[PDB]
Amino acid sequence: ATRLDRLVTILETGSTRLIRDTAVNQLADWQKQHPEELFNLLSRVVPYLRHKDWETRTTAAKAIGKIIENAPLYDPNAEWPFERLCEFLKVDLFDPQWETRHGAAMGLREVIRVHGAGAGRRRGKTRKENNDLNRQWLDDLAYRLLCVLMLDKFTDYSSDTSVAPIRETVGQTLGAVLRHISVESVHAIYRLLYCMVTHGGMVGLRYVVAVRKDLLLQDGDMIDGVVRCVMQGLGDIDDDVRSVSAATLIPMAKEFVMMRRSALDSLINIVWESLSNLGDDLSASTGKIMDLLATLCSFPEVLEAMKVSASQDEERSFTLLVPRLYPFLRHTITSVRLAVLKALMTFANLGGETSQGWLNGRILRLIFQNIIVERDQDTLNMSLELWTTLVRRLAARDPAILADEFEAHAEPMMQLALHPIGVPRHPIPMNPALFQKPSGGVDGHMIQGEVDLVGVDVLIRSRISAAKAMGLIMSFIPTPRLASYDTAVLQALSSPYASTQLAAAMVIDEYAKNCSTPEVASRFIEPLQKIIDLERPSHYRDLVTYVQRVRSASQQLINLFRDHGKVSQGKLPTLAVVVQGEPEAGPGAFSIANAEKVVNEDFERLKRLMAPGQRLIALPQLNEAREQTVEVIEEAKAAKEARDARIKAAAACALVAMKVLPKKPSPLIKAIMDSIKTEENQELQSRSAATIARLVQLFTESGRRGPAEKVVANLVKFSCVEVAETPEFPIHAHKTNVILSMQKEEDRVDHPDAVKYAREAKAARITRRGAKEALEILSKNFGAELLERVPTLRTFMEEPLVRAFSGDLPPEARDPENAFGQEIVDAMSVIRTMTPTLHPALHPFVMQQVPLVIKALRSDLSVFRYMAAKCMATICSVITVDGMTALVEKVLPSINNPLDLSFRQGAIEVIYHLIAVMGDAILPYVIFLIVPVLGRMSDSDNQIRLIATTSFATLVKLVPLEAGIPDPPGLSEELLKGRDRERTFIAQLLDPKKIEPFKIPVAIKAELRSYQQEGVNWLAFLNKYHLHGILCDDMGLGKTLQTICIVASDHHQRAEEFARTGAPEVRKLPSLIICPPTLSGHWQQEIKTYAPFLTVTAYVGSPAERRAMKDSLDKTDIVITSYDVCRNDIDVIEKYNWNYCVLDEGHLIKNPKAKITLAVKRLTSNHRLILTGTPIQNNVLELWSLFDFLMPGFLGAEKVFLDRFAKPIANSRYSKASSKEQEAGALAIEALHKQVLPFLLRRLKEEVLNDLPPKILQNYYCDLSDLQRKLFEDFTKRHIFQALQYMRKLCNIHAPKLGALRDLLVDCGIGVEPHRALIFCQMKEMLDMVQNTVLKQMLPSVSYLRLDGSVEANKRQDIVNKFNSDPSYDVLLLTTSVGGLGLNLTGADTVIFVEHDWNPQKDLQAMDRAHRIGQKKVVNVYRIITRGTLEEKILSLQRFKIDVASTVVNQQNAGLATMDTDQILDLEDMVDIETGDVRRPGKKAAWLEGLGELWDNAQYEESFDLDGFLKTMQ
Amino acid sequence: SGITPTLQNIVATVNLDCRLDLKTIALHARNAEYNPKRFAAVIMRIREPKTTALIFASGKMVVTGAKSEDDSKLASRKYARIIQKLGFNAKFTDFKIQNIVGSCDIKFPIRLEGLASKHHNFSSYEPELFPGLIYRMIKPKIVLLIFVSGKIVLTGAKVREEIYQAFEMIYPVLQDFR
DNA sequence: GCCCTTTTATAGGCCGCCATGCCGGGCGCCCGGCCG
DNA sequence: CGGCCGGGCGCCCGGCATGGCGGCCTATAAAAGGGC
Repeated sequence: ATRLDRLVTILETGSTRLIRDTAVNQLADWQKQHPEELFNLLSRVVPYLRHKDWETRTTAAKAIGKIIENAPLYDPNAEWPFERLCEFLKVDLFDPQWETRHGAAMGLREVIRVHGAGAGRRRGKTRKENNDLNRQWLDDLAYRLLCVLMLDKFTDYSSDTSVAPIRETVGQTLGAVLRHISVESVHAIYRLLYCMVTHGGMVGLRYVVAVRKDLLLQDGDMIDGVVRCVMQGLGDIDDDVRSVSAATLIPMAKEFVMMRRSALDSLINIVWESLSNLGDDLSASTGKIMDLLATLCSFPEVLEAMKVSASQDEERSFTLLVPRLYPFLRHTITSVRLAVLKALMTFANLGGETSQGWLNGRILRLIFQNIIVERDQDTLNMSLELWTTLVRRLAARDPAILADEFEAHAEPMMQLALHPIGVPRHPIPMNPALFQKPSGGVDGHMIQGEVDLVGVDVLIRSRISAAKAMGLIMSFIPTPRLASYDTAVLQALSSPYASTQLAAAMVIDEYAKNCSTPEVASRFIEPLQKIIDLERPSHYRDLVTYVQRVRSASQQLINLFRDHGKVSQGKLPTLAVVVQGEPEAGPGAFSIANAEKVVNEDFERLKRLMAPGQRLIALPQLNEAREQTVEVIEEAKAAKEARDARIKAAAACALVAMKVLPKKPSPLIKAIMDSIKTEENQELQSRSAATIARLVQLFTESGRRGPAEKVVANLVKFSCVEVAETPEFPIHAHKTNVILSMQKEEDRVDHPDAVKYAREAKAARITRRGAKEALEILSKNFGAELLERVPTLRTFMEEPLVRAFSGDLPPEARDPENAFGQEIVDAMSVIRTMTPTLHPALHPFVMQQVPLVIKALRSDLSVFRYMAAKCMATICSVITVDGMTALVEKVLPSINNPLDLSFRQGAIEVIYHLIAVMGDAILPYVIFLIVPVLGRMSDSDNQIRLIATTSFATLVKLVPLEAGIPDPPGLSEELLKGRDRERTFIAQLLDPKKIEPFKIPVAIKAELRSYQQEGVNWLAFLNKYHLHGILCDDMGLGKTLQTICIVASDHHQRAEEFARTGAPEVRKLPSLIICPPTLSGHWQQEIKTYAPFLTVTAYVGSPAERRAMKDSLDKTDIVITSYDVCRNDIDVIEKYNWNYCVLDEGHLIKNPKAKITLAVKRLTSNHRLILTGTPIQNNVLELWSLFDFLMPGFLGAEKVFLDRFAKPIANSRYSKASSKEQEAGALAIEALHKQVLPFLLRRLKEEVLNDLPPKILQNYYCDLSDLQRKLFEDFTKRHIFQALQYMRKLCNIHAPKLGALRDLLVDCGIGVEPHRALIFCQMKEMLDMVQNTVLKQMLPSVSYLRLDGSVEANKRQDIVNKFNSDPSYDVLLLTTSVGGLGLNLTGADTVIFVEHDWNPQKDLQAMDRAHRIGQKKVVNVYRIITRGTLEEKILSLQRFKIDVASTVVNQQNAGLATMDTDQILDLEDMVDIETGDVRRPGKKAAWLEGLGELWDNAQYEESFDLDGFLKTMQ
Repeated sequence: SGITPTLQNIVATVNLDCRLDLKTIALHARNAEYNPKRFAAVIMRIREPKTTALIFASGKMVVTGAKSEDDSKLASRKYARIIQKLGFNAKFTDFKIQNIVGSCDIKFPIRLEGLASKHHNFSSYEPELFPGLIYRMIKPKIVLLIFVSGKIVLTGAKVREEIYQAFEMIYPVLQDFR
């Protein structure tokens, strides 16, 4: 896939807007860089216009728009290029499907916008005669769009107001097209559309009036006709037609107003009367008429019209017209309910003459009761703002006007604002007589106080909003007049209802807050102080239900003592008939303390004398009942406690707003802090959170030190209570070599053994949400001056970190039992909470802590690294340029440190948290940290591998479009230079503009042949990016020289820069080489000659001597070790950390279950390499084992690989022609190959070298005798292993195999009478069979010799070098599985396989005894086989296995490998069915089929808003 | 007496007096979805009450997802007005509730095997098709349900206060079982 | 009060699979011991 | 004593039927419902 095609895919799939609008921008810019290949991009981006999903279709339309901005306009006078595209889209414009017509119209929109001026031109015809074709073509397109407008029927009723997406889009396209055509055609379009007014495509008129304004100047008939249409549309029956006809006037009122007096003077009257026609319960058309009326009424000439109409007729006066709006103030539909508020608020700002009439007491009262009964947040907010504007101007006339205007309603509305809430089952209704209707001076369960339908969040919000409103007018009333409000609020301040008392405190809070000066509120100081610090009343009227429940449970206990305790009565305690706090209840009534004393003391008293002996069986029920009463009593007490805390806080906040602070302020501070900790209702908690910051500001400004210091320290402590965001050091102090960011997978995070965990998990975040907002508001209040005047907030933020990480960690920090460990996991949390809203002037202070935070990121304790990673991901995302240059230079290089593990885990954890927190703004810097993550994705430690692949799964999708990203605006040079360096570093991995061949240093001998140089270059390519692979070359090639070249080059480069710079990440560490033991001397001699500067130590040796290298083993540069001692001494060789682990024989680890592979997989190494002769022998799972050694996370989990490849490959044993049994394997082979390809390197000795001799093969066929086949059959009629072995035995002087061998060898010099032959067998018995017959009876002439497993290792060398050099030996008898590695049988002429083996690679390895570098005569190999026998089955299976073994690797080279390595390396609580009788089946028909989720409505408004289009259309 | 339940779902039905077709509803509106193969009837959604409604070819309707009586009535009437707007004749006349789904979480986990032992004359504890137990309580007539975790679900009621009346009388017996 | 449909079941016949079964061959590390 | 000889057990290799193990859909069986 090209860069173009990977990039353009991002338009369809992407994380967010910020990514796709970058993708489209890069696509358009790259087209500007290559303007000649336009349609190569267009043919790729166009097909998304038929995509089924709205969200990608619109951005594809944006793409085809932006991309064509570059191309020049066609003009033949200075074959229209898009003729094919427009011809397609203009027919998709009538597609029966829905999606494609929207797509086609939106594409034509952009094409016609950008290049419409050249549409339909023709070559070689003069301007005056091709203008005809241009005009005709644009007119035809307009004709088609009008036909669609008349025939559109695909609408959307998903919201209160309908919309027609196809009609809107084609309307926009017609608005686009008609900008280019001449007025001669525009008039025909206008006439046709006006006929369509008479169902109606009226939106065309909106767009016509929008884009063209020469037309309204051309003649008055245009404007007359359009507004005649609109006038006959406003009064229509269909509410849908009303809305669309009303909409058209809104954007064009300004250019409409001056046409003529009468037109406006009539339009305004019809607008008013259509408004006055009362709406239906389910019609939102009125809401848009409100916007029309608010638009017209804002312009002065409309005011003049209304004024002169009022002078003519009083009934038409504005003062009388305005109150027609009032019945809609509580219409059911949310849209109109808010639109009326908007319009009336606009009317409020309309000056003096137009406001003085209607702005009277009635609308104040109506808006106040409206804010009380509102439930939608948006409507309530708008209404409160409206109230503020009305009160402000009405007071801005003078205070006495307002006082006289509103005092008529002071009593009922003051009563209504202070009205209590009450507990759910027992609400106190509002007195409905207070609710004046709008007409005279459905959703009423709000005034019922029906808490069961409306949660207490809504009601508390309503009451505090009412207080927030009424405290405004209480400030503008002249203070001598206040008596009616003042007495009411002051009596409510001692009400027996908790809610009323709190609301009174809220009202005074608002009053004192916004009052002009604080001492005006001075008369309230004592009544607020006493509530703040007097001991409270013990009963509250709204809480009566709780104590009633308590009495019920106590009565249950007392009755239980009769029914189950058998207690004779006449001495039980009487429980009172009335519960405390109820109306008219005397002090004798039932109190909670009476219940509490009954629940223990009288309980014990009766247990002293209840039924004797039965006590032991009354005990369980009585104890359960006592536990029940204890459960309810403390719940009621806690409810009282929370209510009392809330009233105390509401008092304290008002008192501090009045700027009173007693000499010892402990009660205020406690009242506020205990509320911050507890109150769950966010809209209430925020008030305390802000006023505590006000208190800190006031205390520190007043010249008082202690209380400010104390309370800021206390809330700083409160900030860190959230365990899930600030882990407990005492729990985690001992944990190391683990990354907490992955630990969410672990058990015990949610503590399932106790629900107390859930309680604390709630209560901790409840206090954190408050304290964090308090800190942020404090930061906003203090600005640049913060750390100058709040000293402790510096100390907690810096000084523990300074002491901890200035040098080595002191021993105190490692104790979970010690305080200092927790302090420095807290300080980074303080920074994490402060920095995103700290004032920009203090960024240097935060940056001065980065050297300490980054040091803490490289520390032993896992909790410290976790917090450091989060804090760094926060700092570097807030302060981007300075934080990230520090990161890029300091910790980014450490990510490749192989010497130890603590540093690397932090270096990857910070990347994980940084990607997560930074989000899609990371694009300016992704190129810095992509390739370290690719390096770590193959790393040893499983935690690092998992985090790395999780990060890379997202990081890879950004990088296709980063090539070209603009720089950050403010940019340190140290990073930009880094950016160029990284771009060039990764370019060689991104495209075939490759580096020149690796410069092997001259310290290594300069004798390399071409293919070996290519192999060293490939290994250097692997070394650069920390990839791993297999140098799977054939024998005889200089594999050892290549691997030593790369290894010595790596060690030399590592040596030099460790000396040059003081970086621990590069100091030397030893390598190890694992080989079969016999090759140890070969390796030692070869390294000693070709790489003299490397020290080498052979670990193989006698165990008593081997024991002595337990610590010395680190000293060397290279270790050489046998596999078979590594399996034994893995326990002591694994403890070290090495570089460049090399395996000389991959065949030993091929099987996942062999012990040697389980040993080798345990090693930790910086780089891995295998020098196997042949990876594939039997099946691809053997290759999985190798790749599990190399890079575990690449080829996937074992049985998943099995399912994907191993079985599909195995299916092809008996493949037919064009069968799926064959095609599945054919797919699997290439699917595996394209993934494996860049990591293998296969080269055939017969293709690279012609120095070695040629090769020939032949097959030799023989008979099957009568006795042989009778034995076959008589066994056939009788595990599989027994039969298989028996068959392979019995199928072998009258036997055909021996006769074939006899006649073959008498076809050679050995038998007829120099010549040399090798005889290969698989069973030693068969070697004996040939031995004891061929030279004994058949051909005694042959000078035979033997070599098999029986021959001891001390004489095989003498025997073989005798044979290969002495001409007297005619024939060598041997078994294939003997020796293998270096058996020197090069002198042979011919190879005879007397019998065959299941392993093909073993047979090729046996052939390589003769076909070797040490020969020049042709090698001719014969395979004897008997017709029809089991031998043929063996050979066919061998053929299939070698077939897959070949095609799975096929051609390989350094340059023929592909560049797209990144693309492969990533690898309800109750459902009771509601369509029938109730049941819990768990699955149902209707919804489970993919009903999905309903779309958000914003996408319509963000695409059909006329203003954006009109800007886009010049 | 004790902690109050809450309502989480409502269901109602109307016999819209017409034999209206379905594929027209499926074609003309983006809002509707429809295929006879997988389900019998058209499904519609609307955003303000946040409910879903099923329109059957016989003219009968079902509404779902509302959380109050008047809210469900408003939604159903709104749907009836939508169908009228699509060109078919309609009347919103007969309105009946057909389900309620109360929900609450008991303050403790339950050893509900004892709720089988001492109350199998009404209760049942089989895990074969669902978690927890079923309690086909007869008066008030609701198909009560309890989970082991303590979540309690009250089903099949026809009027609001019925759920509270059922909860208040079941809670004392489940109190016994930890 | 009865027939056939639909969902549901314990069983049938198999689709699909996991892990084992072996003995004749070979290299290798380890021990006890004789070699000089 | 280390060097070298010999005995020694260990560790890997190599095929495909077969029994266990399970669920795939439908059988012969069952309750609940549309239709009469």
